[PDB]
Amino acid sequence: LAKRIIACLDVKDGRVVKPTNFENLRDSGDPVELGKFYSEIGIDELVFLDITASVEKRKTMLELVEKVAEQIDIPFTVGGGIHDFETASELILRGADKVSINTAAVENPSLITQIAQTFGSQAVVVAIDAKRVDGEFMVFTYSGKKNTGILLRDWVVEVEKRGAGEILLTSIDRDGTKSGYDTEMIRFVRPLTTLPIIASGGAGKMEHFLEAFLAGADAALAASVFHFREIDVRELKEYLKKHGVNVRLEL
Repeated sequence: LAKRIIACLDVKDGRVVKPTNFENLRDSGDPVELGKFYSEIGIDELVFLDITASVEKRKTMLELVEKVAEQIDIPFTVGGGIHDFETASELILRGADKVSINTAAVENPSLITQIAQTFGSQAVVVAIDAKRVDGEFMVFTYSGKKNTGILLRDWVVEVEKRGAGEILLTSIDRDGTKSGYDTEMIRFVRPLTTLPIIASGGAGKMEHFLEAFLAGADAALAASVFHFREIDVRELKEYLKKHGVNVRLEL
């Protein structure tokens, strides 16, 4: 499939938490205005990752989903502390195209199947945060803090068996840096699954996206490099097309 460029919007209390250099926007912290902007400059999909306190998280994420869905016409995923079927179902019914589950999927893998059978596998993204531990890629839950003891090579296979539609694969080893995506990890996972793999963590330069796609990623996710205009979406897509990557150009 043609590769996708995905913008990640970290949100809390209904607002974007990261700064941007988009001076043409009224309120860069409004996730709806910023998501609509990204959808108009060539981003293929959005991911919203919420870190609101649990007491207000449910209503905050539902309010976000409905306001985003009514203004944007590209697919979006919502995630961050989705712990059960009822929560995932409510977010999809409110307008989210896809939900991302991570900790809850590890602790109850059948949850993947329950959501996929109700709403289709396309509605289910399993986010996998992985790190090298003692010579093996290991799966971490709770925002990258808990070593589950589950090997990445086993979990990727299980996630597909359970009905996930996509894997959002973050390298804890590269996340927050601009050194490059973890192409070793992406290549390692690639033959273990037929599912789309979204590369996440490490983006710094246009060549990094090319390398991630040559490693087998189906999509590449980034945040601050887009927000700060360290990478321009149109320039990136033109660069990828010139180097032989099949990208979506319906800007």
